[PDB]
Amino acid sequence: ARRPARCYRYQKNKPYPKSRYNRAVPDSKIRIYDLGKKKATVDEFPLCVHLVSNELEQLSSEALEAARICANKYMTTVSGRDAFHLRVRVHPFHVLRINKMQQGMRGAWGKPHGLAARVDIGQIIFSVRTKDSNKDVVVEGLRRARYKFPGQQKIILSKKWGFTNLDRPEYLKKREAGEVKDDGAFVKFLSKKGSLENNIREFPEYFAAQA
Amino acid sequence: AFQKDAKSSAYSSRFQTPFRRRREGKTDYYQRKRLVTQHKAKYNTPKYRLVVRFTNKDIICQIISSTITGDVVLAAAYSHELPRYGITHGLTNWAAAYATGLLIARRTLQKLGLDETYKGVEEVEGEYELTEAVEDGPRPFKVFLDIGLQRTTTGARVFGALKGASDGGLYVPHSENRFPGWDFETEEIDPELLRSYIFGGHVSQYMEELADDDEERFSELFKGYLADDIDADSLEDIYTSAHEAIRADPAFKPTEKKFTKEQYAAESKKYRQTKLSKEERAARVAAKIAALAGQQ
Amino acid sequence: LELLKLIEPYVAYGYPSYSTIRQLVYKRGFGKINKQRVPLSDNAIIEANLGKYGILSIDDLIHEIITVGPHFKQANNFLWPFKLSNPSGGWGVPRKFKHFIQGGSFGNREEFINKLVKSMN
Amino acid sequence: QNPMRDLKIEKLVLNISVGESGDRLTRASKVLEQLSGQTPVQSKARYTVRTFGIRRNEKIAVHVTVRGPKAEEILERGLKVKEYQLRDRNFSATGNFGFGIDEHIDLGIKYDPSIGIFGMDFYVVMNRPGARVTRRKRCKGTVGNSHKTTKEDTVSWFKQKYDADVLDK
Amino acid sequence: AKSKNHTAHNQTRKAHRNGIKKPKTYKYPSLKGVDPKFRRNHKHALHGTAKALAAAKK
Amino acid sequence: GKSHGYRSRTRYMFQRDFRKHGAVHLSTYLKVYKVGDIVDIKANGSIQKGMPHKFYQGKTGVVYNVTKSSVGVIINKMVGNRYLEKRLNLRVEHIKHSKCRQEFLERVKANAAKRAEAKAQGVAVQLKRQPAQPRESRIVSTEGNVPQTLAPVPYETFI
RNA sequence: GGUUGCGGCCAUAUCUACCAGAAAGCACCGUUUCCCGUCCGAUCAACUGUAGUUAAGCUGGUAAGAGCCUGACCGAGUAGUGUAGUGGGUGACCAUACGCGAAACUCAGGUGCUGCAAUCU
RNA sequence: GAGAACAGAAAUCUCCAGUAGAACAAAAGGGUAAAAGCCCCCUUGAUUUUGAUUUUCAGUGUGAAUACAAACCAUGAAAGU
RNA sequence: AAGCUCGUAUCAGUUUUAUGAGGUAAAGCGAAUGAUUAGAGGUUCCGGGGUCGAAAUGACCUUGACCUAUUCUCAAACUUUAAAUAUGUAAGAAGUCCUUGUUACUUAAUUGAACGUGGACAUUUGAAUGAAGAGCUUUUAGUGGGCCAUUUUUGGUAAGC
Ligand SMILES: [Mg+2]
Ligand SMILES: [Mg+2]
Ligand SMILES: [Mg+2]
Ligand SMILES: [Mg+2]
Ligand SMILES: [Mg+2]
Ligand SMILES: [Mg+2]
Ligand SMILES: [Mg+2]
Ligand SMILES: [Mg+2]
Ligand SMILES: [Mg+2]
Ligand SMILES: [Mg+2]
Ligand SMILES: [Mg+2]
Ligand SMILES: [Mg+2]
Ligand SMILES: [Mg+2]
Ligand SMILES: [Mg+2]
Ligand SMILES: [Mg+2]
Ligand SMILES: [Mg+2]
Ligand SMILES: [Mg+2]
Ligand SMILES: [Mg+2]
Ligand SMILES: [Mg+2]
Ligand SMILES: [Mg+2]
Ligand SMILES: [Mg+2]
Ligand SMILES: [Mg+2]
Ligand SMILES: [Mg+2]
Ligand SMILES: [Mg+2]
Ligand SMILES: [Mg+2]
Ligand SMILES: [Mg+2]
Ligand SMILES: [Mg+2]
Ligand SMILES: [Mg+2]
Ligand SMILES: [Mg+2]
Ligand SMILES: [Mg+2]
Ligand SMILES: [Mg+2]
Ligand SMILES: [Mg+2]
Ligand SMILES: [Mg+2]
Ligand SMILES: [Mg+2]
Ligand SMILES: [Mg+2]
Ligand SMILES: [Mg+2]
Ligand SMILES: [Mg+2]
Ligand SMILES: [Mg+2]
Ligand SMILES: [Mg+2]
Ligand SMILES: [Mg+2]
Ligand SMILES: [Mg+2]
Ligand SMILES: [Mg+2]
Ligand SMILES: [Mg+2]
Ligand SMILES: [Mg+2]
Ligand SMILES: [Mg+2]
Ligand SMILES: [Mg+2]
Ligand SMILES: [Mg+2]
Ligand SMILES: [Mg+2]
Ligand SMILES: [Mg+2]
Ligand SMILES: [Mg+2]
Ligand SMILES: [Mg+2]
Ligand SMILES: [Mg+2]
Repeated sequence: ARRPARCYRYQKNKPYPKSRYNRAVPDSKIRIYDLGKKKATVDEFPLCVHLVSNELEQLSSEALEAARICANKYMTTVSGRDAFHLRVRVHPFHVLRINKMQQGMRGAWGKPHGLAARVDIGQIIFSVRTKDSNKDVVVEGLRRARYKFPGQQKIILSKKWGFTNLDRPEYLKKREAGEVKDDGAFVKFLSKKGSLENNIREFPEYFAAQA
Repeated sequence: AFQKDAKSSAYSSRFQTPFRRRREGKTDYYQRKRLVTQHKAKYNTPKYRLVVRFTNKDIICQIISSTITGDVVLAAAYSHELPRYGITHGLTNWAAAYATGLLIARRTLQKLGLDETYKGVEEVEGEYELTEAVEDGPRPFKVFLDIGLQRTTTGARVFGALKGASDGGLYVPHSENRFPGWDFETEEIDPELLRSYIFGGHVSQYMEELADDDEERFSELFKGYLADDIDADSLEDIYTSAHEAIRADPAFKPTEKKFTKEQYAAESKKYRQTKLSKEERAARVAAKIAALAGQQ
Repeated sequence: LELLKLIEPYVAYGYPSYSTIRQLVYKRGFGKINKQRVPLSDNAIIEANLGKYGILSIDDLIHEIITVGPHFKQANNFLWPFKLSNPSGGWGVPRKFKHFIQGGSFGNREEFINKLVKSMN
Repeated sequence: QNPMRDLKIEKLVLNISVGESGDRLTRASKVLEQLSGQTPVQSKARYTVRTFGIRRNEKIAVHVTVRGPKAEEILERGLKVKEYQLRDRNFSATGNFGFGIDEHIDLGIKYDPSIGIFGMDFYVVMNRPGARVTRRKRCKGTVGNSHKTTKEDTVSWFKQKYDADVLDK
Repeated sequence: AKSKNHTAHNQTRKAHRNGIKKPKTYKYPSLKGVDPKFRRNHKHALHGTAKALAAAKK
Repeated sequence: GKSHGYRSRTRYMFQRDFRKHGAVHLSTYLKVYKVGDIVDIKANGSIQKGMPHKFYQGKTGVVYNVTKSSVGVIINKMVGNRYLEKRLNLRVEHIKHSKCRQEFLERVKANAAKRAEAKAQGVAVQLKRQPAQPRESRIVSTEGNVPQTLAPVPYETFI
């Protein structure tokens, strides 16, 4: 009864979110978006590989969930549940309607039927962060997930430290200086702005010349 | 302040600060808008306001107009001018409030031409009356009472001011029911009383009434009235003759002065603190990352 | 300039040489005289109407035109829009309605206007 | 420094929370009347509870705000009942303090079985001079921190004059 | 029998056939809607100067 | 069915400007309009009495009347293939004097000047506005400036 | 230059924390006979200017402060967009041509200007 | 938020913070902070006359509305409304 | 269709300059509202469970909530910002100044407002381009099923819908 996804591939209509106006919509099939060792520190996982959209299209909550299960399964089986952090970078917020079918085309406003995430070209879909010594296995992970999606998607070796915002060496320069300090699984960076006082409170490690 | 209180970015960032003169708790714009706006078909006709304001005991009377560049003082009389006319004491009181107003009426009605025509009531028996138009003559100078934030109470002295400008010769449209000695329970004004207040009957009568119930206080205050041997009775003529004197020469004298403007400007930057240079500031910060960081 | 901008996909234009303004005026030069579109062909036809402004010959005309003189509005309007034929040996492009830059014929093709205008004149 | 950033008492506001209107509440007004000297004020229920047995606008309680020397007396004479031992709470972080005492007879006041017995909240609000700034009509401003009434400031104010205790931790 | 509901198609075509007629300006417009207190007096004022400019030609 | 009330569609249009709610500042009332004055029309939502209709938002007209708290502005509205005349009764809060004409008005005063400045001199004026002319010949130096050569750049990613 | 009364623009004025403020002025402050208002002379009303104080108000200054204001080829000629083609591509979409062109961002600078009147070491 | 007998998640009392996160019959959207919200006080302009205007438009009507003129009143110390 | 009054006059499905209006596209969400993934540090005399317990407004763990500074992601009916296209007005003789009449309106006021009288400055008289001219009046036909393309776009899986 789930209509073939072919029916909703393109972004033909304009964002129909769940809202006071909507309300009666079904739940998302994709519901966990951070699998693997997500607790891990930024320093632990330098390599970041991406699944990247080559199309302006729509991905279902279902094909997200399916593809989610697929990679995470591969990645843990071949490198363990703690070898990687899988983040789904895309949330299915767009409600899809259907004209269930007395009468025919008279007043044919659809009922919610399913959700899609609307995705750009170049838009990242999955991100994974590991240790470089896991590349091929991570890559294969995403490769197998690709099969679970319509559209063309590219997989890109990133230039960045993990899910961090700086390329590896830039992160390095900062980190091997004062600057970087640890958070949940991210990092707080030293600002040259704001109170001098509770700036040295945080980051005691900065405020030193050499080593 | 307390931790849990403390204003975030968003609070402050979205904040619509009021008019300064409102944050200052000084100017009430709702009344202002309605005090000042003129009939659009009365073109550049200014709408003149009679500002009355009481300091902690100095009474201010100005006649103002408005200019998008900033209001314009026609003329100003302060009750601290009253020693000139023979009033050295009690310069916050109803009868001082009267005199000062009277002064401001005479002063401007002078500088306008209708000095001679429009004398108002020379008598002053506390009768209720605004100044009438001369049959074939210049209509009187018309002014509207800018009370400010004064609470309109019946007996209030903001209106003592009013009644002096009106007794002066100014047209200052007004009713009785806020003058001392208006009857709550009959639409009726005892003028035997409001006369008193104009001449300061309540103060004087307080004096005689303390002359022999308690002299500890009557010297604790009315200290002045003693030190200058002015026991009650005289007080009505004190003011009566100030009246006389005020009408006889409203012309305003400025302070003699001593020390030029230039000079006050000197011995004041003495006590004014200098804003700092951003070069200087970074030499405070770097200074501080030398101290608080480098392990003292 | 903003006018031209608006009509690029429908015209061809460029900077014209003295050579081609001369052979424009000499060969297909006509005046608007009580409307009527009278051929130039004698100098008195010009002095007659453009004489008000200096300008009393076919070469005075040309001159006021190429130097964009102080009286160019009058001078240029005096000339009826030139009516030339199709480029003789073709447009050089296979498809006309593209920019010059994109291998087609419309747009500002600059000093290359002359090579054309001749073929069509 | 310290000149007259003293510590006077702003006002004493005792309040009787009756659960209802009528005879019980009027007798409880009568209590506060002949205790304050000032004719007291009634308060209506703000909403409706049905388990507290009250309707909106019900006239549900009485209270009175007593200032000046008069306050000193009653504060004192309840501080009697409380044997001059409060608690670390009772004292707001903003600097006032309040205490509870049931049986109003236990401070002057005879009995009379036609006026019965009532309990009473005592609440002393503190300030320094120049409080008027945050209170008058014009130029309504705010007390600078170095003048705001702390809690600690008041507890020692309270401890010292009165020779009472604070107890607890 | 449903049929076409509404279109603006081809309407500017038609407006432009014969105009969009620039609004037409007059020196001395009307006093229509002008405040009557004004107009009452303004009448007497003109009457006045008219009379004067008559007495000018004596 | 459809809805087409007096102020319909005017959500953001009569809205109030970010951090500019509150009283209208007192100059809006000190300004002085006369007949023949050109004014720009923009509704102030906080002021409900005497609002223009939405159509006349961002419209410019001429004062034809002056009353106690209002000016009458005449606008040319065009309907069909023609303009008709509309007198709008507006409150002084929805009107401002228009700058649409000061450049002209400035230019006239200016033109009268350099015309008498020129007359009293030896004529020789030229004072119509001419549009942006093409720029002249010019020479660009290399003293301090040799052309840096750029090429196009290969494909990259950073992600 | 300070201050006050009335202002214009309405944060470069607001927010948080400290610190300094001569002189005048404002202020807090004293009193309850009178007009006046309160549950309460706290507000509001009167009266003194006397008995007191810079504590607060107020003004200013500090802060790799929050905010706000300004600038810049910082990002970015990016996104978006008007125009063109018998351009590419199954499509989704995408390039190219003549034009217009942001927002975030990043960095720097700044933190009330000023009108009328009176007053002041 | 922190405080006060019975008193509890919620009763009434106080102080701090509070850009409006409330409230303004009603749908929603605009709007409003010494107010447009809450409390109080005084009231009948929710009145009289007959035109102009804006929206819808044919530039008809109807409904609703806007600014005046000419009365008579309300309220306010007043400007005003 | 008939014309009529005029004629370089005045005219414009265009640009330019000056000055307004707008909340779409984009963008934003460690900015309001509303959604949404993840941890990290907080806070309870105060949601619940557990060890100690005579209790504790007791200590300790515990998961929830709330707070703080962070993090992935969204909006036709959200938004601080904010385009491109499109859109109001102005670019002079019906102009800009000066001199001082009229009134019952209006001003404290021959103050102002409006309408004038008398006087000073001509086509580089005030951007561009064009103009087989401009304005005006009367009357009457047919029509009041429309359909298509590119772009914007709503419903529909879709349609030669
Ligand atoms: Mg599309
Ligand atoms: Mg659709
Ligand atoms: Mg059927
Ligand atoms: Mg069906
Ligand atoms: Mg339905
Ligand atoms: Mg695929
Ligand atoms: Mg980021
Ligand atoms: Mg907070
Ligand atoms: Mg921040
Ligand atoms: Mg008022
Ligand atoms: Mg050839
Ligand atoms: Mg050949
Ligand atoms: Mg051939
Ligand atoms: Mg071909
Ligand atoms: Mg040939
Ligand atoms: Mg001291
Ligand atoms: Mg009970
Ligand atoms: Mg049918
Ligand atoms: Mg059909
Ligand atoms: Mg039809
Ligand atoms: Mg609708
Ligand atoms: Mg209809
Ligand atoms: Mg506000
Ligand atoms: Mg109304
Ligand atoms: Mg001093
Ligand atoms: Mg009494
Ligand atoms: Mg007192
Ligand atoms: Mg008082
Ligand atoms: Mg100090
Ligand atoms: Mg002050
Ligand atoms: Mg800062
Ligand atoms: Mg485009
Ligand atoms: Mg194409
Ligand atoms: Mg692109
Ligand atoms: Mg509403
Ligand atoms: Mg107010
Ligand atoms: Mg009715
Ligand atoms: Mg009809
Ligand atoms: Mg009708
Ligand atoms: Mg819209
Ligand atoms: Mg968008
Ligand atoms: Mg943005
Ligand atoms: Mg987007
Ligand atoms: Mg958000
Ligand atoms: Mg939108
Ligand atoms: Mg245009
Ligand atoms: Mg021509
Ligand atoms: Mg012709
Ligand atoms: Mg016909
Ligand atoms: Mg028909
Ligand atoms: Mg038919
Ligand atoms: Mg076509």
